[PDB]
Amino acid sequence: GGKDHVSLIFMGHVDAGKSTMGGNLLYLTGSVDKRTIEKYEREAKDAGRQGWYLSWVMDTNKEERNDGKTIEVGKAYFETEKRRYTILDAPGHKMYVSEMIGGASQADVGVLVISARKGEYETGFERGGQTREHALLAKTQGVNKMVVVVNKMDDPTVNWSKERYDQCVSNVSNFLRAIGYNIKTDVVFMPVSGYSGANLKDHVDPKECPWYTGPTLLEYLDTMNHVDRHINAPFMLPIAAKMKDLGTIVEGKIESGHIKKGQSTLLMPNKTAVEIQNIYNETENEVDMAMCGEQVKLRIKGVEEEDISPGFVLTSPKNPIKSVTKFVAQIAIVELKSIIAAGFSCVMHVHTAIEEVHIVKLLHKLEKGTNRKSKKPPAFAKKGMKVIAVLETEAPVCVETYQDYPQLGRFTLRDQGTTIAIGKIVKIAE
Amino acid sequence: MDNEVEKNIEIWKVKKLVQSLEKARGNGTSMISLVIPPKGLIPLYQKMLTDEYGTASNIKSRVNRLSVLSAITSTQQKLKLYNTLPKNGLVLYCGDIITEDGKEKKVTFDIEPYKPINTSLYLCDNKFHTEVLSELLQADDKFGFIVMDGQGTLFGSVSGNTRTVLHKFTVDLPKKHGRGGQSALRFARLREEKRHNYVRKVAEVAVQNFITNDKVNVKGLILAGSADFKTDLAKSELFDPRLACKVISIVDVSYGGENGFNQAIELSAEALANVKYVQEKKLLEAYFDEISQDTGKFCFGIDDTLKALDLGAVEKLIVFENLETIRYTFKDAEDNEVIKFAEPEAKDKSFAIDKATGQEMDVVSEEPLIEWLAANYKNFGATLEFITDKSSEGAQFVTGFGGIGAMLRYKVNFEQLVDES
Ligand SMILES: Nc1nc2c(ncn2[C@@H]2O[C@H](COP(=O)(O)OP(=O)(O)NP(=O)(O)O)[C@@H](O)[C@H]2O)c(=O)[nH]1
Repeated sequence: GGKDHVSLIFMGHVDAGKSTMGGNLLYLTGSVDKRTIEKYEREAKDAGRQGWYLSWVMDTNKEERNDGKTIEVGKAYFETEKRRYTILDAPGHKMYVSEMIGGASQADVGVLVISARKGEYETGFERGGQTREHALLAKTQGVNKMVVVVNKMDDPTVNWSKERYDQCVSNVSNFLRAIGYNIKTDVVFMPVSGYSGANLKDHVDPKECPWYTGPTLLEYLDTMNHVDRHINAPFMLPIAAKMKDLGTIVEGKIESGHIKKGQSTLLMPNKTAVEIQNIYNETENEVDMAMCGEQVKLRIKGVEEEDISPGFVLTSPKNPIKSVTKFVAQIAIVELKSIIAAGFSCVMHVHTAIEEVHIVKLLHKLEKGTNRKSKKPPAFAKKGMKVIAVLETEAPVCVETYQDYPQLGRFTLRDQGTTIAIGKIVKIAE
Repeated sequence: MDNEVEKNIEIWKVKKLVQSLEKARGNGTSMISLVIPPKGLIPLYQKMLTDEYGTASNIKSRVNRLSVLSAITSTQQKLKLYNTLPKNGLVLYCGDIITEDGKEKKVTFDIEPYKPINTSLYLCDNKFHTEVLSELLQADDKFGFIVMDGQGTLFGSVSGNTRTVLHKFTVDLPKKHGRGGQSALRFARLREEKRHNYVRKVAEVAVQNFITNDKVNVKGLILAGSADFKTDLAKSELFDPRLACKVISIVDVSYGGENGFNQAIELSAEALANVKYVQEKKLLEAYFDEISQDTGKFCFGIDDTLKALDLGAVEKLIVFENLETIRYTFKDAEDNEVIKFAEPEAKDKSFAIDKATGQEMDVVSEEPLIEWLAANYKNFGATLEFITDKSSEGAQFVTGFGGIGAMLRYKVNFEQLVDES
């Protein structure tokens, strides 16, 4: 709405019931207060599809979505007894993970969600969830800690026991230190079930409360801070979607700073501007102003449909940026079994954009022309020439140098699905 | 085994001949294609060529009459060398072109191929319609790409080493239940009507594309998307006829964005595309995969080739139809020196010229190395195949090298080199 109202993106494996859980957080904030959705929750709950553990009113909503991809229509949120929360809910094998990173807000805190159990630990120790690439995109700028919720802590055979939770905390906490991040002041955990609740209030008698003394999830988020009176830092707005009516409609979060009705907004990628005809907040709407951390549905007066696409960011003329086509980069490859040959197709992961990329040629290695061996990458000698490459993609993608800012300028590469490399764009070319 | 890719110099070769025949560019209206089917008789054609000569003789307009008599008299002159139509038929190409090297010599091709039946062509127009042997060894359109999504659809085609996308639209189906009152349920009904309108509009534009004139242009047709937006496409009333019948694969993709989409076509092949020329899968990929294994299993273009080919040690050879490498002969004495399609130094390797000795190092000529690899590979116990740069990997070959790469049988080591330490 105005400011202090989070940036949160769920991440987790697709199986993790993360959409059920993110729906239960959206599900009428004020707590219960719901003369229509109490009637919907009266059983409705599912066919075999998302399947059923109580958390639902939302699992049968995947059913009809047609489905297998996505349950929380790249959409939720709520408020608590502190602040408002956006939500944005990673993949059920969707793209809502793209939707965060370069899209809707740089989380002050993400969230990781994991589902400890027999057939879930197996697919959770593969570990290749909508955590993985899906926190790296997520980290081309910022998004971290995330807490971690340990879902599925009632169905399996746990029957409200007091075990497995710590065993998962150890394995998950070596999995967050990987790559090289920060400490553990920012890596608490919360047991949940999606099945029921727990994380918003401790007013359950669950069977965790006989042993668990600590704050709830929201209290371990609320250890950050607030602000006040909107209009604080620079204005930014990522597009989740576009369609048109009288004027174009766009949907998306606001990243920082302010939108009122009847301001100009600039879209740099296109090179156009518009007046916003209206703003919808995110909660109970009555014609009021918004804040980084709610969305806005907006109406757009005097621009075309084509002029904006999802994953772009709007700002004021004041604190803006720029971007171009193919490019040169200094990429650092890890240990992988495969070598990148000159031209090879990887998937890039800048931002919202995951796209196929040809690494056409190899211009220099440590200092030589050769295939991209460099398993542990730079010239070990003076200036770290990991490799210098040229990357080419299907359509011109909005990217800048890392030197102006490290966001748009960093990206990961992965061949199949093992992350071969990371780098920075050095220079722009047509 | 299938020789796939081995086939691809040969396919290519035909193709000049199809363009040069059809084109005959040379101006003048004196080009005769005569194809005579197996078991037809040769003088029924000789007598038609003589009845046309006698008519051609009435034109009496010196240039035009001389073209058509020169054209008929050339095909007639060749037809005499053949006794009968042989088994498999006769093809004959005759006509006066803008020949080069002021050496003249109208085109004269006369041969027996393998099996063009009942085609029986005699035309002297701009084009000979040689067809149905050309239909028979079809090569058409290939694989059909139809992409659902919740945001919008896509139609395209991957055809050999031709991928084409260029025909799409989008939808906002109604996903916004609306807010402000009303109801609950109402949206879900509005949702199922507007999704039915996409099941009509995607399937109809797919009928308006892929099934061209009274038959599907494409051999095969893949439905790709997510979350049963395609299963309600495939088992439907609106889609069916003759297209439901063709569907090879139903591929599940992620965020559906182009990578997912490609991986889609990819997994696909294997038993579909068919022929044995264009598609490769299982074979192409093996070539690339097997080199990956730091099993130095590559020849790829620019350093090791002829030598290894002379010395057994190659499973499958990967060459391109557009190769800018050849063989040259003439240099050094008491023996022979061989030149490869001369690069920045090969073209002017005149340096090898021992002026203070005589060693004449004059950059040979020009021979074609493409055709030789398609006529030898059994003696070496190896193989040979061909491809194109029509793609990411393709463009690597040109920049990294020229157009010739090999696939050592089993794990051999990257050929040592000075640069290597
Ligand atoms: N026992 C148990 N099962 C759960 C829980 N949450 C989800 N599941 C199961 O896991 C399946 C997948 O959950 P889901 O949240 O849709 O995964 P997702 O892929 O992250 N969702 P999305 O891709 O839409 O974000 C569901 O069909 C459900 O049966 C939970 O807390 N406990």
